[PDB]
Amino acid sequence: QDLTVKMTDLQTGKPVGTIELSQNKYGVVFIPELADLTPGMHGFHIHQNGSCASSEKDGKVVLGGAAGGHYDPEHTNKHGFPFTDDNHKGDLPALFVSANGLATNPVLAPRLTLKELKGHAIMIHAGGDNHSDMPKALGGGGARVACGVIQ
Amino acid sequence: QDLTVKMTDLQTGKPVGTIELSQNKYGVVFIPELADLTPGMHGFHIHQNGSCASSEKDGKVVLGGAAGGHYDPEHTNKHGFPFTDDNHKGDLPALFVSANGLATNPVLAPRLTLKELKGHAIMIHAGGDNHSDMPKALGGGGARVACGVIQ
Ligand SMILES: [Cu+2]
Ligand SMILES: [Cu+2]
Ligand SMILES: [Zn+2]
Ligand SMILES: [Zn+2]
Repeated sequence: QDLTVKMTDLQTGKPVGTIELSQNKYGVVFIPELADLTPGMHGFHIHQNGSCASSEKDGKVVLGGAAGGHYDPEHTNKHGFPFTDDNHKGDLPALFVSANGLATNPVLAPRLTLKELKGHAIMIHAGGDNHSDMPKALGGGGARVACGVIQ
Repeated sequence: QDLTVKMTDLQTGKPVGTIELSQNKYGVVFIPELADLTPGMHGFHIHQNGSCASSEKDGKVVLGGAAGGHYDPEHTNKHGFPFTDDNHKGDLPALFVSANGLATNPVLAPRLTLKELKGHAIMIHAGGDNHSDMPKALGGGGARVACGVIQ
């Protein structure tokens, strides 16, 4: 059981690579093979709706907005760590992008399973993720730069 | 059950911060609060001996050498991922250092427990960690830059 997800830059509309999802004894592993991203730590989460289309919010366009909020089947309404149960189950460890703009560092999500991810969108944000709604909500990820639908 | 470990730069001999270890349902969490480190991804592992003293290797001095190799109670003799069982149980996820030389991104080790860590050394390497003995052994961490004994 292994799946590959195509990731696309929402700003340019061009592909940036793929992410392989595999199931193992300790949870779901996300193995990235991305490029053309800004160096640093990027917010990385699974979102509710399976779509990367835009959305409208008070007159302004929201790239990746159709993806909705963070996957939260427990209805926790809080953003947190990948190893805490009182927050979005869609909260994954932050995504690392090297100096050359490449991301190849695999991350583990202990609270997730492969079967429940189908039909959900994988998001990559511009900012990082301190896994808290403070000082900024949703860990401070801000804008959504890359997105892909898990099918 | 929470422990704090003092980390010291092996080259300068000066402290660089602390790392808090806590036990949770999914494993051991390492919460770093370090500074004065080089930006980028650093190899991060638990070593066999509880010491950060130097060692001698074919006439050359080895900073942090007294720490021995990677914690490997299973005697796997292989270096790998934190979520694979056929490799050093001391293999942790790589440590991220921001542009300002600070490391505050918590990491999870699903295969570890707090009680077995006492008496072991926590190591931070100069290079990164691709979690494989190829192309470079021990994931390519190279020299040991920071070390601390878990007591
Ligand atoms: Cu998100
Ligand atoms: Cu090491
Ligand atoms: Zn969240
Ligand atoms: Zn190892």
